[PDB]
Amino acid sequence: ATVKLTYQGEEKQVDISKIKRVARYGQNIYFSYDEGGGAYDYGAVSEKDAPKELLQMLEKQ
Amino acid sequence: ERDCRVSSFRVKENFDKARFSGTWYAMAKKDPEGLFLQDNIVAEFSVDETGQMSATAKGRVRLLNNWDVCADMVGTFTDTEDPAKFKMKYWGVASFLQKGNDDHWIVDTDYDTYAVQYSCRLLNLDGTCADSYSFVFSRDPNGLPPEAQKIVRQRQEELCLARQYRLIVHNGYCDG
Ligand SMILES: O=C(O)c1ccccc1NC(=O)N1CCC(c2ccccc2C(F)(F)F)CC1
Ligand SMILES: [Zn+2]
Ligand SMILES: [Zn+2]
Ligand SMILES: [Zn+2]
Repeated sequence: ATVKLTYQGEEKQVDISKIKRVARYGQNIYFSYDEGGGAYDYGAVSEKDAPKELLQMLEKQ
Repeated sequence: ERDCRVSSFRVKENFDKARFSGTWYAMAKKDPEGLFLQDNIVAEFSVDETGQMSATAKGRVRLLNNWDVCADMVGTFTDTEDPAKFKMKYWGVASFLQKGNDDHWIVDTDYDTYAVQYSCRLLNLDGTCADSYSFVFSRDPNGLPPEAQKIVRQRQEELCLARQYRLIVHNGYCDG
């Protein structure tokens, strides 16, 4: 259900369902729970390691 | 100014890592190709017991038109035969995953007011630079005194980057 992903530099159990911001930036995918876009409120994973459910959310745009 | 070969650029004479340490605010920048810090760019330079220089760089990153974040990077400088030319290995911390390795030249500084930095990432066959970036740093987050401004303009022309810089703000987005 949740996935081991790094968020604000810390290993967290991330529910991909609740991500509200996602973006490809370079070779990495950045994501956030936060609709307000707090300046450091985000996590990231390399494109190659990204869970498919995260990629699906990204590509649906 | 008319010889634009990176080999022919003067850099800071007898550059002094210790006098350069502390906080430098980027007041203007010349972008390289690709992705880059946007504004609110602050660099903190340090010298350890060994004499090895280090720096942190913080600034705003634009992930999407509607999504601005802040990113921190750390850099470690390997000395060259030239006291002002370094090779800088750098990487993002926390959840910023960008990293790389760039030349890092201190083109000029008075250590108390201003500095001009320069990095050529790709050289043309004829020795001119095909992809560079450059910062104008100030000890003051908001401006440079006119004396400094005159010198900076001269150095930009010497780098063959005259009129290619953009002013960039410091509005607290990443430090308050
Ligand atoms: O280089 C990339 O691939 C990149 C990609 C996305 C966003 C930003 C990026 N890179 C930069 O913004 N910069 C400017 C800061 C620079 C740095 C880092 C750490 C310590 C000091 C410095 C110094 F050179 F500015 F002093 C590293 C290159
Ligand atoms: Zn000089
Ligand atoms: Zn001031
Ligand atoms: Zn500030």
